[PDB]
Amino acid sequence: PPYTVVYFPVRGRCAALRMLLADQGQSWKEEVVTVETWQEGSLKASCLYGQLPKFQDGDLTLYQSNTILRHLGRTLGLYGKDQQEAALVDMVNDGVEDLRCKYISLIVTNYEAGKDDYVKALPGQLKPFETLLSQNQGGKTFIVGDQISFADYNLLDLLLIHEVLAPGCLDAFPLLSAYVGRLSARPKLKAFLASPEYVNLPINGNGKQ
Amino acid sequence: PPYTVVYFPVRGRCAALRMLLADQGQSWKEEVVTVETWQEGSLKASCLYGQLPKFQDGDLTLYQSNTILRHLGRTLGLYGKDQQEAALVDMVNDGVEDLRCKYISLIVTNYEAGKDDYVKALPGQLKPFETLLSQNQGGKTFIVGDQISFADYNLLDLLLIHEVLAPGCLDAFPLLSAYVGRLSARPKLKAFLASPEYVNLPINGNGKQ
Ligand SMILES: N[C@H](CCC(=O)N[C@@H](CS)C(=O)NCC(=O)O)C(=O)O
Ligand SMILES: N[C@H](CCC(=O)N[C@@H](CS)C(=O)NCC(=O)O)C(=O)O
Ligand SMILES: C=C(CC)C(=O)c1ccc(OCC(=O)O)c(Cl)c1Cl
Ligand SMILES: C=C(CC)C(=O)c1ccc(OCC(=O)O)c(Cl)c1Cl
Ligand SMILES: [Ca+2]
Ligand SMILES: [Ca+2]
Ligand SMILES: [Ca+2]
Ligand SMILES: [Ca+2]
Ligand SMILES: [Ca+2]
Ligand SMILES: [Ca+2]
Repeated sequence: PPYTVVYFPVRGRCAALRMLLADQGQSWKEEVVTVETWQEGSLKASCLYGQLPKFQDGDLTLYQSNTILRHLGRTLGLYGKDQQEAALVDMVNDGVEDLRCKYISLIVTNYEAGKDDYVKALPGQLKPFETLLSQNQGGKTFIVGDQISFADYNLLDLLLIHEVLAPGCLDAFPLLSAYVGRLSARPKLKAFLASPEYVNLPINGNGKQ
Repeated sequence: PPYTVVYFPVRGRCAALRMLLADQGQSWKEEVVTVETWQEGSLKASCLYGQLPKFQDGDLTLYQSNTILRHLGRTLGLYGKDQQEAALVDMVNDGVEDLRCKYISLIVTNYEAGKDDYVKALPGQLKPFETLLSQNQGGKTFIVGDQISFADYNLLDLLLIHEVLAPGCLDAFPLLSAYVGRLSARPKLKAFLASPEYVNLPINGNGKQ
């Protein structure tokens, strides 16, 4: 620290890392980039891959939302107990990323025509995470092992936004459903999720969810 | 170990982890899945996310190409010298993955109509990695720090397939151009890249490159 998040005024790809920081009792600054500022081009030209989020951790500048999550995971001890658990954490996170990419593609490029197909496909996309829970202490703790990892925050966000996209998509998955409630009830995360800094942001940039 | 790679008969998303293993003096088994076996459904239904590669490391079963890379990076010590370098390695790898996804989309969904636009955009997509090299010991070592990392193998693969797609795309990037020659000349990697194991597989599954 100090931590600074540089992003558009949306939840988007910063939603998980923010929940992680909040739940872990961390402070951070939000630096907001508007569409009009971004379009000027100067900040963009300055970004490693021409994209946001950009994250500052003291004198470390990072790009890439999953790099930020892994960095915070490593430095705050949210990466499993073992090298083997570490591997499982990554496997979960990469799964979350794949589905997030499909979600973003729908939202940004094909919402109206694509939604029906996406929703029909959704149970089979959610099922792997229910299966992972079923294989770890009866679904009663976390996605990997017996402590929270960065993948938990990422998966929680993915599940939250899919309940907005498709209300009741978790009803067929008792472990995922209970998991969402149990993690959302963690006191620091509960407060953050109720706070204007979360509540008063849209999920995406184009008005769709 | 022992290591097993379960994949289609292509370089694809196993190309980097295979270079990594060969370069590190590791042996592994290739278990080949044909289009016909895959279409039968049994193996696919058994895969965590319904996809390949699948990787065995002794009694550990992994899915997700970047999970496998990070696992090998972690267990073989190809993950930077400290936590800050680990973050930089992830940042590189996540950048490589974004471009790989764009490349795969071109190849699979839009080769004929998309190639011109893709190739025009290519220098802007390659420049960040030239910049990273320029910022690390004048480009003379590795993408991050002074030791090879899993992201080096993934980046080298990305550069190799783009030279096939767009011959001469690296001519404007002297550090990237030299980096490709230098890593490819590493003795164990050199031998692997010249071997039937590599040479006799197509890059992708649809006859395009
Ligand atoms: N690989 C992604 C990239 C982030 C990304 O897609 N950024 C978008 C908003 S979430 C963006 O900056 N688009 C603006 C532009 O490309 O000009 C990550 O995980 O951070
Ligand atoms: N997230 C990817 C996914 C792998 C993937 O897209 N697999 C393709 C071949 S490279 C596949 O198994 N397609 C068959 C199918 O979906 O049925 C990874 O990094 O491993
Ligand atoms: C957040 C996104 C997906 C999670 C995204 O793709 C995105 C892209 C461009 C954006 O504006 C900048 C512009 O000039 O359009 C905004 Cl606000 C967003 Cl949210
Ligand atoms: C990444 C890929 C290549 C650029 C890819 O998606 C892919 C998908 C299906 C495939 O066949 C199996 C089948 O019958 O679907 C194969 Cl061989 C590949 Cl390589
Ligand atoms: Ca704050
Ligand atoms: Ca912990
Ligand atoms: Ca319910
Ligand atoms: Ca029901
Ligand atoms: Ca090393
Ligand atoms: Ca040249």
